[PDB]
Amino acid sequence: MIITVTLNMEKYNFLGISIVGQSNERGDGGIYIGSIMKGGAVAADGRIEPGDMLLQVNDINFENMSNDDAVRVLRDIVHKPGPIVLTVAKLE
Repeated sequence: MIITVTLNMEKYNFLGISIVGQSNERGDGGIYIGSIMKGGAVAADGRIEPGDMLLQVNDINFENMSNDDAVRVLRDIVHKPGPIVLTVAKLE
Protein backbone atom coordinates (compact mmCIF):
# COMPACT_ATOMS: atom_id res chain seq x y z
CA MET A 1 0.00 0.00 0.00
CA ILE A 2 1.36 3.41 -1.02
CA ILE A 3 -0.08 6.49 0.57
CA THR A 4 0.64 10.07 -0.40
CA VAL A 5 -0.11 12.75 2.26
CA THR A 6 -0.20 16.52 1.84
CA LEU A 7 1.05 17.88 5.14
CA ASN A 8 -0.48 20.85 6.82
CA MET A 9 2.73 22.76 7.52
CA GLU A 10 0.87 26.03 8.15
CA LYS A 11 -0.85 24.51 11.19
CA TYR A 12 1.71 22.00 12.52
CA ASN A 13 5.01 23.68 11.74
CA PHE A 14 7.51 20.81 11.77
CA LEU A 15 7.55 17.27 10.38
CA GLY A 16 8.26 15.70 13.79
CA ILE A 17 9.71 12.34 12.63
CA SER A 18 12.85 10.41 13.07
CA ILE A 19 14.23 8.26 10.29
CA VAL A 20 16.24 5.02 10.38
CA GLY A 21 18.17 3.07 7.80
CA GLN A 22 18.95 3.46 4.07
CA SER A 23 18.82 1.43 0.82
CA ASN A 24 21.58 -1.09 0.25
CA GLU A 25 24.00 -0.58 -2.69
CA ARG A 26 21.78 -2.87 -4.87
CA GLY A 27 18.67 -0.69 -4.37
CA ASP A 28 16.65 -2.82 -1.92
CA GLY A 29 15.06 -1.19 1.13
CA GLY A 30 15.34 2.47 1.99
CA ILE A 31 14.63 4.83 4.90
CA TYR A 32 11.97 4.06 7.48
CA ILE A 33 10.03 6.16 9.94
CA GLY A 34 11.50 5.39 13.38
CA SER A 35 9.19 7.52 15.45
CA ILE A 36 6.53 10.20 15.09
CA MET A 37 6.53 13.09 17.54
CA LYS A 38 3.21 14.25 18.98
CA GLY A 39 2.21 17.74 17.86
CA GLY A 40 4.03 17.71 14.50
CA ALA A 41 2.57 17.63 10.98
CA VAL A 42 3.13 13.88 10.45
CA ALA A 43 1.43 13.01 13.78
CA ALA A 44 -1.49 15.33 12.82
CA ASP A 45 -2.17 13.56 9.60
CA GLY A 46 -2.64 10.21 11.26
CA ARG A 47 -2.02 7.85 8.31
CA ILE A 48 1.80 7.44 8.54
CA GLU A 49 3.08 5.04 11.24
CA PRO A 50 6.43 3.90 12.58
CA GLY A 51 8.02 1.30 10.21
CA ASP A 52 6.50 2.88 7.05
CA MET A 53 9.16 3.38 4.34
CA LEU A 54 9.76 6.99 3.31
CA LEU A 55 9.73 7.00 -0.52
CA GLN A 56 9.36 10.60 -1.71
CA VAL A 57 8.87 14.17 -0.56
CA ASN A 58 7.72 16.47 -3.31
CA ASP A 59 9.91 15.51 -6.29
CA ILE A 60 12.73 14.12 -4.10
CA ASN A 61 13.20 10.33 -3.91
CA PHE A 62 14.56 8.76 -0.69
CA GLU A 63 15.50 5.29 -1.96
CA ASN A 64 19.21 5.04 -2.77
CA MET A 65 20.12 7.92 -0.42
CA SER A 66 22.18 7.83 2.85
CA ASN A 67 20.42 8.51 6.17
CA ASP A 68 22.86 11.44 6.66
CA ASP A 69 21.86 12.94 3.33
CA ALA A 70 18.11 12.26 3.98
CA VAL A 71 18.18 14.11 7.31
CA ARG A 72 19.83 17.10 5.48
CA VAL A 73 17.42 17.04 2.53
CA LEU A 74 14.36 16.85 4.78
CA ARG A 75 15.60 19.94 6.63
CA ASP A 76 16.17 21.77 3.34
CA ILE A 77 12.70 20.80 1.99
CA VAL A 78 10.80 21.90 5.12
CA HIS A 79 12.58 25.26 5.08
CA LYS A 80 11.46 26.03 1.49
CA PRO A 81 8.08 27.64 0.87
CA GLY A 82 5.31 25.57 -0.61
CA PRO A 83 3.45 22.27 -0.10
CA ILE A 84 5.09 19.26 1.49
CA VAL A 85 3.75 16.09 -0.04
CA LEU A 86 5.00 12.89 1.50
CA THR A 87 4.71 9.43 -0.02
CA VAL A 88 5.31 6.25 1.99
CA ALA A 89 5.02 2.49 1.46
CA LYS A 90 2.92 1.13 4.40
CA LEU A 91 4.56 -1.56 6.58
CA GLU A 92 2.49 -4.78 6.39
